[PDB]
Amino acid sequence: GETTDGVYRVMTRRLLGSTQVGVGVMQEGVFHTMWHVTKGAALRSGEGRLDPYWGDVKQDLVSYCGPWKLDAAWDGLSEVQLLAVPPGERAKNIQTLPGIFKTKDGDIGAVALDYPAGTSGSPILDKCGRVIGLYGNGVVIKNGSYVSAITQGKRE
Amino acid sequence: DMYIERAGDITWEKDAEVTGNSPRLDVALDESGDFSLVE
Ligand SMILES: C[C@H](N)c1cn(-c2ccccc2)nn1
Ligand SMILES: C[C@H](N)c1cn(-c2ccccc2)nn1
Repeated sequence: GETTDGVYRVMTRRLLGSTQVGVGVMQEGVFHTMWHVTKGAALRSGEGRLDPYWGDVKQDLVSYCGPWKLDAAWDGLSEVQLLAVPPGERAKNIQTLPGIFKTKDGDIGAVALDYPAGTSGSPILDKCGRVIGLYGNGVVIKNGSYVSAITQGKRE
Repeated sequence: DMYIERAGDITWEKDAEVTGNSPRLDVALDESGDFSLVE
């Protein structure tokens, strides 16, 4: 299959027509997405098969073909870019200054950008183009808008 | 049967559209991976 680094749509033909259920990142031969996009199922890339290798429902993350490779972190000061890949629409960079999710176990950056559910998995990048996490797991706030955590895995 | 299709390179774009606010929220993360607001 196609193994070139980059951002990819995750599609299904199970529902009406071809439906985009999410997005992910190919880096160093490993495909990275959010658990809720694939539910841990196998994926196809052309005639090739991508099998799950690691996953965790609480982190809402999954890697295919190898271990999680993404380890850049938001610096807590600077603007980042969401590389939004919405269903049926061209990849588009959106720049924003993250907010913060404060938890009993520490703080994480959060982006206040509202896209369709099939955009989940889209990468958030720093100024060097490194992926600091994936968009698509978050909360619905007072006015009904959406705020996503910047979800990042651990590189073993 | 899920399948993937390339949508682009991962790069920073100079002069991209700039939007969104920066809210500071108190949240809880449950065992199912769901975030919820804490008040
Ligand atoms: C109501 C929901 N949060 C929503 C979806 N969309 C949307 C944005 C970009 C592309 C396509 C659709 N705008 N609001
Ligand atoms: C501290 C580390 N940079 C981190 C944690 N997480 C995370 C987000 C949601 C659920 C689980 C984990 N994303 N990045």
